[PDB]
Amino acid sequence: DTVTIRTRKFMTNRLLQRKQMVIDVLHPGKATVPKTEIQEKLAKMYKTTPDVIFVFGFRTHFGGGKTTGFGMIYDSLDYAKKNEPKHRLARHGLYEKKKTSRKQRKERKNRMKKVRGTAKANVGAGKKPKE
Amino acid sequence: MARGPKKHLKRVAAPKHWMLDKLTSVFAPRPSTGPHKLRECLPLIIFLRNKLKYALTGDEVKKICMQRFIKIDGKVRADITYPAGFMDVISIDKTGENFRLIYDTKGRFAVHRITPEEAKYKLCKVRKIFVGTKGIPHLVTHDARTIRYPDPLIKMNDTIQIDLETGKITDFIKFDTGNLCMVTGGANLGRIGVITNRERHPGSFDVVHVKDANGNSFATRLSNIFVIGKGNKPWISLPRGKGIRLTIAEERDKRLAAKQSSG
Amino acid sequence: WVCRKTYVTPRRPFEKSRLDQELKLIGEYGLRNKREVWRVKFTLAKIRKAARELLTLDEKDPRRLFEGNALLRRLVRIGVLDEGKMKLDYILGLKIEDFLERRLQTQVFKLGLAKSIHHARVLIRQRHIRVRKQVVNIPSFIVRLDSQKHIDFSLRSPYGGGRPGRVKRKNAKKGQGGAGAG
RNA sequence: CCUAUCAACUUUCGAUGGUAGUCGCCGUGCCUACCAUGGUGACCACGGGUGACGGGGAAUCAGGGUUCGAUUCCGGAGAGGGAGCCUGAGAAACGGCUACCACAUCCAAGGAAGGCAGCAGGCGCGCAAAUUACCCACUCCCGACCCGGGGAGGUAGUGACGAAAAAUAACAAUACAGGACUCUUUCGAGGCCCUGUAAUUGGAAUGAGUCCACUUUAAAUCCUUUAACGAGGAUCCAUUGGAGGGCAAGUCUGGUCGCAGCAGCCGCGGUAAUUCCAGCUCCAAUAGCGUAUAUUAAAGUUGCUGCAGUUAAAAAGCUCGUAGUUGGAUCUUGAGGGCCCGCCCCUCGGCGCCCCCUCGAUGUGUCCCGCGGGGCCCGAAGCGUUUACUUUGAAAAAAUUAGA
RNA sequence: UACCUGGUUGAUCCUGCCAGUAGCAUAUGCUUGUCUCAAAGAUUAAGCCAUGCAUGUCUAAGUACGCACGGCCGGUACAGUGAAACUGCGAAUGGCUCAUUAAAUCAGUUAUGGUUCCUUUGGUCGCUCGCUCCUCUCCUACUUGGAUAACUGUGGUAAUUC
Repeated sequence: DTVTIRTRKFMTNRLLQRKQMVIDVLHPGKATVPKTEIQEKLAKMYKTTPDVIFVFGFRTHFGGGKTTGFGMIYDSLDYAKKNEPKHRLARHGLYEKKKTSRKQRKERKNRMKKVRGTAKANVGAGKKPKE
Repeated sequence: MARGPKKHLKRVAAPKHWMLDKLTSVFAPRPSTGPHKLRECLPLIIFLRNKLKYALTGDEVKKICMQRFIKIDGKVRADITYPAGFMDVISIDKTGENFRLIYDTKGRFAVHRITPEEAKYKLCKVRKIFVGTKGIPHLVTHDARTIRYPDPLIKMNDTIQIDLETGKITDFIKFDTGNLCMVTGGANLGRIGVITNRERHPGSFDVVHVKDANGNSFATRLSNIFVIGKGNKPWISLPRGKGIRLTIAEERDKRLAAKQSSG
Repeated sequence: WVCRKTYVTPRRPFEKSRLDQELKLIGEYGLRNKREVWRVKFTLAKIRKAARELLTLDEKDPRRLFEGNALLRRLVRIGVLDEGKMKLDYILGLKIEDFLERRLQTQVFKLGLAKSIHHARVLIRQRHIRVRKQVVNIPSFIVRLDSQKHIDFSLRSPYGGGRPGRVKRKNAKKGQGGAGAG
């Protein structure tokens, strides 16, 4: 309600093909309308659709009535996918990282050391203990 | 122990004039091996994402470099922590903007856009001028570029317009009294000025009496003086903060006056 | 990283007359305890030592000039000191009171919605004011000159205007549950 | 750093040096031949001790000083102890190797494999110190590489080392105890500001809890954001020591009666205990306070600044006297402006002399001159023979610290 | 914040230490609501250690004859992708702890003209200068020689990253 997105520190970034900016959202008394709302709202300003817009940061300001965050708008989805930090993709789901996770890989790596050749053998050796 | 050289450098142990933070990050970028020594260098990353702010992760920095949109000294680099130094020109080929690094007299590396005319060449002072093997002469510049068959009248502390299109010497400027110099390092960091007199002492360490533009006079060691061209004839412009020398009071007056007066 | 105390403990623990003095300051300026008084004692002693050092430096010396002017400017910004005086000699003459008087609590008394040096502190701590459009919850604060021109009710205390919390609504339901009988 | 209840020491298995060679990434008694007899000490060597890593730095001090430094950063050193070695530019490497020694493990008894002063964890030790967790997203490192791997490192958990903010109620009413003001001769009454103490209240407020939602973030947590909730009271309810003196606050009340205890110290208690043991009241500091202990301040009770020695603790029986410390007197440098400046009893600059392209008499080249390069050589100046000192510069880690 | 105060006695003035007192750093007692910052197995055994884990690495691009997977696309060698393995590099760095050592370590200031240095960055990339051209016959240049892994099969060992 009664937001307005005011863009400090605007950057035309031609070499990562994106408009990079701070998002300053005034509110009447309660800090922060949704991240999804902000991407939609911003989307019709620069006319790029919200699906090439990512928004991150965000931290409510005491006594309400403001929230400063950060946004990026990619000219195309290809550009977004190519600068691409995993956490940014994660933030509103559409890709998340590995879920193997971690100690499975370490066990596997220790199995490979034992013998020379025979890939499949070491997989099966890692797989029998669950313990 | 200590069984070999470190491949890491911690932050809060890196040189001040790179303008990194205190303890909010536990590792500094660290320069790669290259033509300049690591104290005076400025890793590519600090320029690219801390001054020009094109990345907010390290993941992006690697991805930027692999585009190969960045040439440094006319030649195509892809190193994440390139050891750029004094009067090294960075050429962004995607935007047509050439930036060179020269000290503020504050002591902070300047973001100093130059025209692509002035980014054709850089002036490099000779470090040694070498009679090489089989009686072929070479000059060697500070930035470790060896150019064979150099002009046959040159002598030490001359400057040399190196060209970056084609390499090699593209004339030279002779070392003489009253030449422009920028005094680099020490307590005389980033000051510009003439010479006046170079005092010679046999054995190690010879001091060069410098007078700056303001008319403040000081000496430094010859080592700390870098010749940047011919007297009263710049080849690149003065950077921000004067680049000469300014007092802490004057500097405060500028800081408060300009702020809340722009926009 | 690094940390430091903001108060000081004197060398005599019982010194009756002084204890009374400190209690009187607490009464006058609405403070929590002796630690509040000690907090000002620590700051004031450092200011006097700063001043005294400068004053024994040679005149027309960059360090004395630059830091002198800075010390003066800071003390005038917070309205402790006046710039019709404006040198080291006068800074020495300042005392604990002069600081306390420029606090947020004592301004909230002098204008606005407090009735006492009691009331004021509780009002600030319960977020009844904004200094500008910015809530302040700390009564020991020290406001600057032009920050005393913007002390006013908050929009998160719902008298003086603001969104209903659950304390206005509590009073409403002493008329609709106290006197509504349900 | 401490030590003389350590005064002579270093080489027969080189101690110092010359010469020549072997050897080493390379200097060198590194090692060896031959040849010399050196080298070092009262200015503390040599020897012994050391919870002796070093620095940047830390704590307290009026100043002077004193004390601390394994411990977020830099250098060095070691990875159970010793010795040897391979790979590689770099290692005498324990998440490499080989032997032995001390430890531990498996064994079918022939054998075989091992090093948490890595991260967690356990045992032991003690007065003393946390998760057998999650993640490579950040910060950087490595690789053939954006892509992978990281107990580097990030993240949470544990966390009254210690630091920061400062709540646990605030405002009226009335019932009273009070004072400026007014009226009254005063007594008395009215009167505003309230402080407490009743009786309860009246609105008025706020998170401690509780909680959709938005936010956080690797994904989460908590914070900072908020619909709906959360204060009339012995409560949503604070503590820890003290009250004889030093010492702040009991000429307390009951109990004990030199008993139990108190008591750093001085001293209380033996019957009318203001020190005890309880209660009550009060004081001090207040989400903290008590206690033990090291160290610092106070302490001019280690006295450099800045001690004392007739009698209080303290001038050798006396003199000579070397080191050591300390040391008498005595040499020259007028204008300008209303002090300030240079002076007196050859590499440069340049008064000049001679040279060259020559600068005006001239256009390999003069007679104004060394002016640009020279030589020689005056006011100037190495001047005469050295300094310590003091003064200006540089060289002079970041964090810290003062401080913008 | 440059401080002192209590105790030798009949009383008094001194010398004097003792006790009080504040800082601080650990320990410990007791208590403890909310917000932020975080030091933390040094002391004492550089004691001993179960288990888990802390260093690995591929670009169109050194080297694919996977039991692979998928193709129509097949011969000259032919595949797109790719477990593996060889090759090259890291593994000396990182992290940890301060036992050891008294001009040793180390700090600051200097040196290497006494020496070694992968890598990166910049130069250096035809030749025997014709053996007075074997290199015009030394005529393999349209390119030489032959063996290991992974693989396939047979296996040994009470137990081995054998």
